[PDB]
Amino acid sequence: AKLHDYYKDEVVKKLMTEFNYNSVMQVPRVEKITLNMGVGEAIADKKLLDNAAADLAAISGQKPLITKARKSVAGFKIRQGYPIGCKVTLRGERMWEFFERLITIAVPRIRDFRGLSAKSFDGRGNYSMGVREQIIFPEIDYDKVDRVRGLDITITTTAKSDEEGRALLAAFDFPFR
Amino acid sequence: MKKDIHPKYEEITASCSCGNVMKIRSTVGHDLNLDVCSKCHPFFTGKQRDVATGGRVDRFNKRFN
Amino acid sequence: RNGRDSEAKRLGVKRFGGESVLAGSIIVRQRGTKFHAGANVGCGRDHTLFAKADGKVKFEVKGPKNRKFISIEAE
Amino acid sequence: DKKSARIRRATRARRKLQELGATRLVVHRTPRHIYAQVIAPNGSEVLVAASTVEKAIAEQLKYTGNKDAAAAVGKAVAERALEKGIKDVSFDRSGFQYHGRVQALADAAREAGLQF
Amino acid sequence: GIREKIKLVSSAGTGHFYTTTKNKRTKPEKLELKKFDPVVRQHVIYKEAK
Amino acid sequence: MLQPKRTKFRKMHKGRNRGLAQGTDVSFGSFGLKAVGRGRLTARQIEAARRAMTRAVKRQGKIWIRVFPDKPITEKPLAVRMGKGKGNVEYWVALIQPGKVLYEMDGVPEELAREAFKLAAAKLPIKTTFVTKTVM
RNA sequence: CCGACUUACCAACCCGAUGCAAACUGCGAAUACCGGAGAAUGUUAUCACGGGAGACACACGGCGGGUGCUAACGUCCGUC
RNA sequence: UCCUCCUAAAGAGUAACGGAGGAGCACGAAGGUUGGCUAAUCCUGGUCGGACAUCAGGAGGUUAGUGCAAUGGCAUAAGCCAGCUUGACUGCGAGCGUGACGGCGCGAGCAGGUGCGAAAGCAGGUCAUAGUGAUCCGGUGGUUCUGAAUGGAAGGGCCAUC
RNA sequence: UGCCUGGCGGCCGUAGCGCGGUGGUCCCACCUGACCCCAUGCCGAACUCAGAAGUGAAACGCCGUAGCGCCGAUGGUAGUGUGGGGUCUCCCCAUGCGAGAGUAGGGAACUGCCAGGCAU
RNA sequence: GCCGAGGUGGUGGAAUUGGUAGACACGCUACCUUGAGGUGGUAGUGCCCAAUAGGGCUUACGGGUUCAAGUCCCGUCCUCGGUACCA
RNA sequence: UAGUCCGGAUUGGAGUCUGCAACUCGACUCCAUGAAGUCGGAAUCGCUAGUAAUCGUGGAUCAGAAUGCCACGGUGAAUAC
Repeated sequence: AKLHDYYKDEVVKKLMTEFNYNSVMQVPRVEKITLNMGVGEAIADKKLLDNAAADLAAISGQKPLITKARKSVAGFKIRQGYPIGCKVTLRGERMWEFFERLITIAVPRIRDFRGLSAKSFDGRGNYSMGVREQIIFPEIDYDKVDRVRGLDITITTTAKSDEEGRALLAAFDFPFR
Repeated sequence: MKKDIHPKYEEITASCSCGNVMKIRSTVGHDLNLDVCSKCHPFFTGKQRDVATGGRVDRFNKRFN
Repeated sequence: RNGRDSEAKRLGVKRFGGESVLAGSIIVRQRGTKFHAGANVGCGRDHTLFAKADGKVKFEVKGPKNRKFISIEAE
Repeated sequence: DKKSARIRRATRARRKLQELGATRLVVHRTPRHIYAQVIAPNGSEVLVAASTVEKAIAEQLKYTGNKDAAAAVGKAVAERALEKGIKDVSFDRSGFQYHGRVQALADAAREAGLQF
Repeated sequence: GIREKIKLVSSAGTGHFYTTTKNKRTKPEKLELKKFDPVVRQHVIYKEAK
Repeated sequence: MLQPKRTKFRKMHKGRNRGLAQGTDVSFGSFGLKAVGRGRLTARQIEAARRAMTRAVKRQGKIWIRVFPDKPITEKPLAVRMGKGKGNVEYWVALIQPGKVLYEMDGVPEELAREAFKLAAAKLPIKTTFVTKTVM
């Protein structure tokens, strides 16, 4: 909605003026945004993962997919095909509105916020931040709360470098201490 | 999207207590009244204010003449 | 502690290049597919290759993996 | 990748169709055109070919890449193949899913007189 | 070993049955298994029996 | 004594020792002790020759052993009859063909190299020679 | 709590150069085997069916091996 | 007793109280079809979460996986996932392979009746090779096939099976 | 007749990677949106539909590079069938066959059927 | 030499059905009782990281299998019981 | 009726006074913090009436430095077969 049209004017025009792009297709596009909740303590009871799924469904607009374990590990008492994590991959306009609520509303509420350090890019412009407790989104009632139950949001941009993706996310006024 | 399994996701009007109004498609079920905004936050404005980190010869002189 | 061995199960190429077969004759008994089926050759459930037509047997290398194929020319 | 993943779905059915020796009706679909070829029992030479890149088909339809153009291509390749005479043809979807446009091409080939 | 021998008996024109094996501790469920009957020459519903 | 850490099987066949050796060039060092005759060296003889050689040069220079045993050899105990299985692996040998450079040294004068290779060749069962590396 | 300073301590993975393998193989013979065509030679030397058997303790020598001690006029196989 | 590898000498086969490992099963889905997908292991980034759970990207290309030992195979996947299903069907079977034999195995096609698929097609169990015992004697079910003067029946036979 | 581009092949690395440059009138790809067909074990990412504003970025194609991968002689060597010899648990001779590795070198393919646009 | 059984805290020892072990009885340590010892009674009691919640290391050794080994498999050391005969 | 407006240890900051001097090592005040603790194992002690229990005040020592010691009052039981 808002951040899409603000992108389509200002971000493409500024990454045009300060990065040498003969074509507009070279400008990095934030493509998808996934919220992952690596619950993990549902080796004992899966009531907890069942609550965490509805917590993610309240945060985003999509019903989250439950992720079963890939290989069996006896270090953490997990079994093959045990549902141990939860995820949402949200792309398109719903991702744009989640990006609205993340920047304009959510990141002021991280409760002694000092600015997300920009060195969390992995090598090709994809960002990853970790939200430590779930109540930073105002969709949670906070009269109901049970556990802290954080998550991590990773943003996939089509940038190839860290500086191009950093300038892309900084063009949408990321905090960036 | 898969039709009925998703939660409702409606256009609401959030009421930013810094003075601002924002139409937002969300899930809260009412008109949410948030406290601080992306505007007028101390980190966003520049009022983060990390303290001096060493004012000992300042402190000695504001104590004693 | 040793001393056990199974009976040898007579695998191998039964009909070689240029041989005249009738349809239904067994050309190659094998475990995997060392040889793959080609024209007029069928692959059995234990990967036996058999003549689906009567002609002469032909061995080729084919495809991008340089694999062995068995064809039959209807003579 | 999108081009590369499709040739596997082709490669399965093409192999058994050339094993049988059947005349393969190959379809090809792009986001704005659609192609059809009637390829010989050996699989090297074609017999006929009809597409929206032909002029005389494109002179009579609005968009060259939707269902009605696919149906006109199907009836064109069916009438040309029946002027030649290829009576038993076997359709191959060439790695494309059936329902969208190659259903329309396949059906307009069938009800123009091609038995498969 | 743990598979018990059971038979599966025809419903229509029972002059015929097949015989199979079934594990009791995993599957206590019934077979119905629409197999061919040579007596009535059709595909009939068959049923689990001892 | 040299033996493989973690070999794949414990025992193996006798085999034969036909053919000529592959390691004919002296590559690592300047001088080499090369095999003239066929046979096999146990790890005990290899270490006896190595101790005699590095004692002869007074721990200067560099010594390379170029053969490793990797072949288990069994014995049957005395007053034990024929049969009842293969015998227990006792010691490891390396098979030696004619022309195999068994040892190399570099960083010594030539006469001390030759005399140390003589004093080391006295412990080995096979007939040996002194060779020098050659360019190309 | 950082973290600096080192070392005749060892060092995976990779690189460059050596070897080794019955149960390793991205290579690969000679012979042998299967089939077809031809000439010469051979007392049909070939196959099928019927009558009668004997034999089923083998030995050494060469070549390829297992075992043993690359011992045995040893033992166990393949082939002549 | 059976299976896999080596011995085994590049067709097959080939001994030893020679060298090594397994089997005496499982599964109505782990069988059939249709549609789709593609690993291991490291590196980086990220709430608890840390060598190793979940996420995202990169490298690598089958070093993975196969219900179970080893070998041969497998990308068109024989590997992984989902829809619908019972062909894990009856009578045969040209032709071969392998055994002294008893036996064991592969099989295109034909008749009947189905399942999946839009259709070409595929399916008469499973990636293949182990998971197994002859005959006699009896048990059960069906079929007038016989049935000791005759009509039944008993008892045999045949077919399925223990 | 020559360039391109697409589909089906032939062939299966002299044909694959790396590095560099180049193309958008067409063709193709990225692209745009999802009333409706259909789809997601969440998600128009994919699959699918309705399309044409931009771009050739990525992909794909073409061209140039030997840095690899790959091919690969002639000699020689190993091994070996047959017949002889020894100092015979290994070799030699007469004769027939003759590798693998390496070397000089070659090498970024070639081509058939059809369809479309271009200059002829 | 051959077969069968064992090796686990300081000790005796139960876990020998792969699902993160030492459970019980001694001994030891601390407190109480006592003028003081013993007995008795309460609480600890396999080794190192923090003062903790917890994690690392642990079944004679070494290795394999699997997601996971005290558990099944192999090799080696030590210790038991039985055999080592006919000439 | 919660580890809570109970608890008030700990620690960061700013002070005041005595004293040559408050770092080792004083007392107090303010602001902030808000630990264990939810009536206590085996055991064991004091008390017979203005007593036990509880509440405050004062003095000696002393420049400063009592939760101790010595004194003073307020309220004030239960139980003695």
